[PDB]
Amino acid sequence: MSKKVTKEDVLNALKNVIDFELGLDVVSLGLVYDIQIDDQNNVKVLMTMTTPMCPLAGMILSDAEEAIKKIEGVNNVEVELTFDPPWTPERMSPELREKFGV
Repeated sequence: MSKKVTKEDVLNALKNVIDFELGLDVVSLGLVYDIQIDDQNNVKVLMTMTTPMCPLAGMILSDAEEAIKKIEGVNNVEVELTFDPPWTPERMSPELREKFGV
């Protein structure tokens, strides 16, 4: 547009970040619930993890945020961590439900 980031870009930016445990990106894992961007390019996301575990959780949070702040428009970054709801293991490719055993 001019200086107006969108959820479309935020997803496609996040497709870069791959969790060294899993070997897929967060859009592949389908994690991301909401994505809203204000007129002030406050990129806000309701992204969550699968589990409150991970192998290096904090680093993975910061890696998603890394891709998000690399959008060159992304003035501010309102990364919530909504851990309350049950994510969904079938969000991944169906090939990987076969692979992992879901």
